[PDB]
Amino acid sequence: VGNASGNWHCDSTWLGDRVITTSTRTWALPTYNNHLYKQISSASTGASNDNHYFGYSTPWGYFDFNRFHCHFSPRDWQRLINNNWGFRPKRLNFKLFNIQVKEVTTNDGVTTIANNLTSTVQVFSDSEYQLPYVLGSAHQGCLPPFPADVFMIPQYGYLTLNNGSQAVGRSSFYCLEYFPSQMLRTGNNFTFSYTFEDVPFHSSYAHSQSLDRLMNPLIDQYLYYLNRTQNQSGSAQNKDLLFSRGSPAGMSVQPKNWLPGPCYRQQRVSKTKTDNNNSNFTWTGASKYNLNGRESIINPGTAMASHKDDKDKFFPMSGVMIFGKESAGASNTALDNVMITDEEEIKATNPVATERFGTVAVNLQSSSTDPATGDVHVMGALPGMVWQDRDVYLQGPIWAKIPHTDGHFHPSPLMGGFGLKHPPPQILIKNTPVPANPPAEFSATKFASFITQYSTGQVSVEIEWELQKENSKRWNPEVQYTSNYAKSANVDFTVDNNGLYTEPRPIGTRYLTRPL
Amino acid sequence: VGNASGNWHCDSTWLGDRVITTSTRTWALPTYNNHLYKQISSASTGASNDNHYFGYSTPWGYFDFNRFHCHFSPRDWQRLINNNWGFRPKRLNFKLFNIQVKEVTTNDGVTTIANNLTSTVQVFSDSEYQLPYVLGSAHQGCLPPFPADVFMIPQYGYLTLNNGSQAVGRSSFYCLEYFPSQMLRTGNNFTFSYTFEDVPFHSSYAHSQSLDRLMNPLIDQYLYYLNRTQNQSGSAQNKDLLFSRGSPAGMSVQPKNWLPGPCYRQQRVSKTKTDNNNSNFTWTGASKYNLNGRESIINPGTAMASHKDDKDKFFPMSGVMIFGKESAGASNTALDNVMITDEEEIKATNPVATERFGTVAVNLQSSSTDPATGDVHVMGALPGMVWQDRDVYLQGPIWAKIPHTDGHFHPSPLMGGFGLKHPPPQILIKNTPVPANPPAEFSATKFASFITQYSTGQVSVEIEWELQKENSKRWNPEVQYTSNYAKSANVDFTVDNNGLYTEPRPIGTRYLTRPL
Amino acid sequence: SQSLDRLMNPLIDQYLYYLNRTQNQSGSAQNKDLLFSRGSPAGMSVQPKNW
Amino acid sequence: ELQKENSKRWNPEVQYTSNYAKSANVDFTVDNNGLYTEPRPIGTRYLTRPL
Amino acid sequence: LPGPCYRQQRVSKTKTDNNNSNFTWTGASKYNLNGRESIINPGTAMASHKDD
Amino acid sequence: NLQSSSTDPATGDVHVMGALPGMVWQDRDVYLQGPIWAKIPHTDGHFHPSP
Repeated sequence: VGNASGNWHCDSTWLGDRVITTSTRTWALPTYNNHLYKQISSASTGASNDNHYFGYSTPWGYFDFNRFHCHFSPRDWQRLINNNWGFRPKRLNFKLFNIQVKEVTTNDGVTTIANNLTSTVQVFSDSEYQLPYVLGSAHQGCLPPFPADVFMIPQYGYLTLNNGSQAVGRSSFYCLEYFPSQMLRTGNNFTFSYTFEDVPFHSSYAHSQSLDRLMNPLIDQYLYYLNRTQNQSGSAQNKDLLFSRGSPAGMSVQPKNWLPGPCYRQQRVSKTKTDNNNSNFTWTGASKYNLNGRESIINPGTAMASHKDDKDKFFPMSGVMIFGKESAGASNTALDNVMITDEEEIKATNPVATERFGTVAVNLQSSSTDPATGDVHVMGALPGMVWQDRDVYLQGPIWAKIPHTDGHFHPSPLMGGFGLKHPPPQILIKNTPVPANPPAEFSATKFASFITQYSTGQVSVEIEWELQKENSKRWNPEVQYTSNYAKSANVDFTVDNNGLYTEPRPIGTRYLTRPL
Repeated sequence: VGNASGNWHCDSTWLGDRVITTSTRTWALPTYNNHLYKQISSASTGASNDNHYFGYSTPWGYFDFNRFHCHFSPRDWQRLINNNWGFRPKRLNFKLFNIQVKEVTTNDGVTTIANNLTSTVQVFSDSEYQLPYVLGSAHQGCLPPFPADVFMIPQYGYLTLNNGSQAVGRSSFYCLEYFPSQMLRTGNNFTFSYTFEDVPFHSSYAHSQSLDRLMNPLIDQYLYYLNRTQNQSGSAQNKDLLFSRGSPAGMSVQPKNWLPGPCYRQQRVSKTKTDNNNSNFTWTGASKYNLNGRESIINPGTAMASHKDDKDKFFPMSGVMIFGKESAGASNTALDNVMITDEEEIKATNPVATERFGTVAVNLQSSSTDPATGDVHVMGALPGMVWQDRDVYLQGPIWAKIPHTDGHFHPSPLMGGFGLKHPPPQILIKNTPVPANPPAEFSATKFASFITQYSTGQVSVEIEWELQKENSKRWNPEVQYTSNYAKSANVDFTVDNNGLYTEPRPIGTRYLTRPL
Repeated sequence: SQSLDRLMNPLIDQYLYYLNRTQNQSGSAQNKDLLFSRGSPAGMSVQPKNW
Repeated sequence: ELQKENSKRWNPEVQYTSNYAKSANVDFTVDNNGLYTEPRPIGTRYLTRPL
Repeated sequence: LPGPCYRQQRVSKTKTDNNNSNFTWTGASKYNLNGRESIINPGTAMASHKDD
Repeated sequence: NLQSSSTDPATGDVHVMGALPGMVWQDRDVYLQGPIWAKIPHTDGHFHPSP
C-alpha cells in the first residue's frame, strides 16, 4: 500500500552483436462503455456497401507498442542504421506496476478525486491467440516516443463476419470476462515474458548493383541472340536473319539470369498540384481489390519503388507510407502537414510502382503485321524473381500476426516489419466495476449504479534485438544519416518553448551498402 | 505506510586526524513545467550578443550541497580553522527517506491538501556524468545552513552549443526520462555512497615569510651584480661598470631562486564612492576574456591579493568573492547589504590584483636613450613560479567538475575549493505525473489533464573529512578567529526575535602559520 | 556539446554578486555610487566562471 | 586501440558521408588515366560529448 | 617552440660602448611583490650572447 | 590587428612570454664554485621547480 511496486527502468545497452532497449511510460485507463459490451455496425449511417462493418465494443483497454520509436531513441535508431546490415527481435519482458486506482465524484461544479485503496484492475494476456488480433493494423494509442509523455490506454474493439451492416450465423461474439485474469490492487503488479520466433533480418542495407547490371563490362558473352531481322544492304528491306553476341556495347540485350520483383502498377501523383490532372480520381482512379462484393483500396502493396531517376517529386497514389505531423488534422491537412516516405533504395531489384513492368507479345507474325508488344501492369511470381521488401521506419510498425490459413506467400507485412505466426500476445486491461449503494430490497433487474473511477500507473517493456554487423570491403565512404550541422533555431527531435515533442521526419534504415 | 523510513541523523564527530559531519534537512518538491520539457533561449529578449543562450528546461529537480555551511557548523568551522593546516573530502553517504507525496486541489477559494498514498517519486544518480553538470556554478537551492530551516529542490536546466539565440546541429538535447530511475512510495527510501578521489589538502595556513624575504639577514652572498653603471667621481657622468655582492643592506637586489605566482591585472575600486572615479566602468572597464565572439567578464580569476599594506579599503572590480546578506536585494543593494571577502594572507606569494606584475625591458641601449622598462599587466607561467590558491569560505563552494578536455593547468576551481575529475554525481528527483480522469473514448492526442500534487521529505548527508594537524615550533601565539567578547544585543550566527538565521560575515581558513 | 563560457544552469541564479553599476542612474546624469547584482540567465557573460 | 563512445544524446549525430547525388567521379578513386586522388582532407571530430 | 623568455637589458664589457647614466636600477628588470619590488638575478634560462 | 582595408600588419615585439604547449628549453648550467641544491618553497603550486 505504501511501498513502491516497481522502479523506472528505461535505457539502452549496446553489446557487440546485440542491443537491449527498455522503455517505461505512465499510462491512464478510464472506464469504457460503462462496464458494458455493445453491438456496433454501419447500420443507419453513411452506408456505402464498401464500408459496412459488424462487431462489438468491449469495456477493456489494451497495451500496444508496435511502433519502433516506442523502444529505440533517435540516436539509438541512428547507431543501428549507420552500422548494421540487419536486425531482429529476440526476447521480450513486460512489466506492469505502481497501480493507482483513483475514484472521482462531482457535484454542483465541484469535482474532487480520491483514492479507492480497496479497488482492483484486471489484466490478462491472450497468449493463445484466441481473441481477435488488432495490433496488425497501424492504430494509435501506443507508448509515446517521448518518455516524459503520458498516454491513455486504447479501447479494445473487434469485428466479425458482416453482410452489409448485418451479421451472419457463423459470426463470433467474444467475452473477455470469460478469460482468467489477474486482479491487482494498489500494491500489486504484473509481469510477463515472451520469446520472438525465428525470422529473417530486416534489410538495413542498399544494393550497390542493379539486377540488370551485374555482368563484366570488359568481357563479351559466348551466347548469341537475334540482332537484326531487317537486314540492311541498300534494298531498303530484305528480311534475312542475323545474330550477335552480348557485349559491354549493348548490355540491355545480354542474356541475364534473374528477373525483377513482382509488380502491381498504381497511378502516379505529383506533389505540385499545378502539375496534377484535374478531377477527384482519389477513389475512381486508385488501385483496389474486390473481396466478396465490397472492394478495398490498396495501401503500400507490392514492394515497388516510389520514383525513378531524378523525378523525386512523384509518388504512388496509395503505395507509400505517410505519417502525421504532431499538429496535423484528421480530414483536411495539406502537404506541409504530412510526411511521405520515399522507397528509393529498391530501384535496383524492384520495379517502379507507377510505370509498367514490361512488354509482352500478343500474337504471331505469319504474314501478319507484327508485333503486338503490350504493356504489363500486373505480374507476380515467375521462377527467377528477386526483390527487396518495404523498409521500416522509426515511427513505423514492427510486427504483424500472419493470418492462419491454408497458405500464403512471402508473409512479409505489406506495411513493413516482421511477419509472426505467434507475435507478442495482446495484453488486455480493465478497471473492476464498483457498484454504488444498492437498494434496501431485492431487485433482479440488471444493476446499473456504479461508482465512476479510473486508474493510472507505469509500464516497462524490455526487448533484446539481435544485430548483424556489416562486412564490406567497400573502399569509398558510405551514406550516413546525419543532422544539419548548420545553425538553426530548433533542434531536431526535441521540444519547443511550449513543451511539445516533434519528429522532424521519418527515417529509413537503408544507408549502408552491399554487393548484389 | 505507517512506519518511519529513516531517522534524523545530524551531528559531528571529531576523531584525531579525521572528522565526520552528518546533516539532515526537510525538503519540498513541486511539479515543474507541468511534466514537460521546454526549449529555452535568448530569442526575442534584451538581446545582447554577449548574453545569448540555448538550452532546455526539465521537469526534474536536483539535490545540491556544494556549500560548506551545509555540513560544518560555525563552531565546527572554527575548530577546523584554528587547529588544522589543511583538510580534504574522503567518503560520502547520501540518504533519502520519509517520502511524503501530497495531493492538492482548489475550488471557489477553498484549498484542501490530501495524501496520495499510492503515488511515487522518481530518483536517480548520474554516476556516469552523462548529463550536463551544473553544480560547478555557485547556484542557490542548497541545503539550508540552519538545520531547522526548510528548502525547495532547485529545478534542473542545462545549456548546449548556441549561436546567438540559435542552436547548431552539433547541439545536444538530453531526456532524463531515458535514465533508469528508482520509484519510491511513502514507505520507500533511497541510499547512495560515494568516494572522493585523491586531491591535495586545502591551504588552511598563512605563510610566515614573503617569497622575496627568505635569505639570512646576517650574511652576504658570494654572488655579484651590476651595482652602478654611471660611476660617480666628480665628473658628473663617466660611464664605467661597477659590481657589488648582495647584503642585508640591499635585499631587493639580491639574487633569488623563485618568482611570485601568475598575474592578470584588474581595475581597482574604493569602498568609499567619494574616492571613486566617475562614470560606469563596471563593464567597459572590467577585465574579461573573448570566447567565440561573445566575451565574458572575469570573476575571481588568477589567485591575486586583494589589497596591499594598510589600504584595506580597496578591492578588485571582479576579483573577489562577494556573498549576500539574508535580506539583500537582487539588483540594487549597497555595500551595507553585501559581504566582500579579503584575500590577504596571499600577499607573500601572489601579486596584487590591482597593481602591476613587474617591469620588462623593451629595447637595447646601443647609443639609444635607454631603458624601456614597461609595466606588466599579464604574466602566467615561467619556470620557478610559486603561488597560493584562493581560500574557501563557510558559505563558499566545495568542489567543481574539471572539464574533460585534452589538457588543463593547475585545475584548481577559480571560485575556490577542490577540482574533481569525478565529483559527487548529480542526484535528480521528480514527481511521477498522475493523469486525471480520462475521456470515455480513445484520443491519440497528447494527454494534458494531470492531478496537481507535490512531495516532501527528509534527506541525510554524511561526509568524512581527512584533517592535517599542524606541526609548528612557533614560539609566539597564533591568530585565531574569535567572537567579540564585548556586550552585544545580537549573538553572532543565531536568530532574531522574528526567527531568522543570519550569518554575520564570511570566514576564511587561513589563521595558523607555517614557514615558507 | 557545450562552450566553456556556457556551462551554468539557464534557470537558476547564483549566490554570488558582482559590481553591477558604478555610475548610478537617478536623474543627476552622473552620481558615482556602487551597486552590485547576482548572476542570472539574463546576464551570463557577467557570471563568475571556474575556468 | 579504440575508445567506444558512451553518450545518452537523444538527437542524431553529425556523420561524414558521401554525396549520394549523381556524379561523374566517385570520391577517392581513379580517373580514366588511372590516378588516385583524395577529394579533400578529413578530420576526426564528428561525434559529440558533454564538456 | 623555444623556451620561455623574460627580456633583460644588454650591457657591453667595454664601457666605451655602453650608454651613459646609471641605469643599473632604473633600467634593470625586476618584479613587484607587495609594494617592495626586487631585481631579477638569473631569471628565465636564456642565452647570454648571440653569434660572435 | 586585422587587415580589413586597414593598413596591416601590426607585428609587435615580444619581451615576455612563458608557457605555451609545445615549448622546449634547457636549464641553467651549474659551476664548480656554484650552488648545489635549494629547498622548493612549500605552496599550493609551482612550475619546473628548477632553482
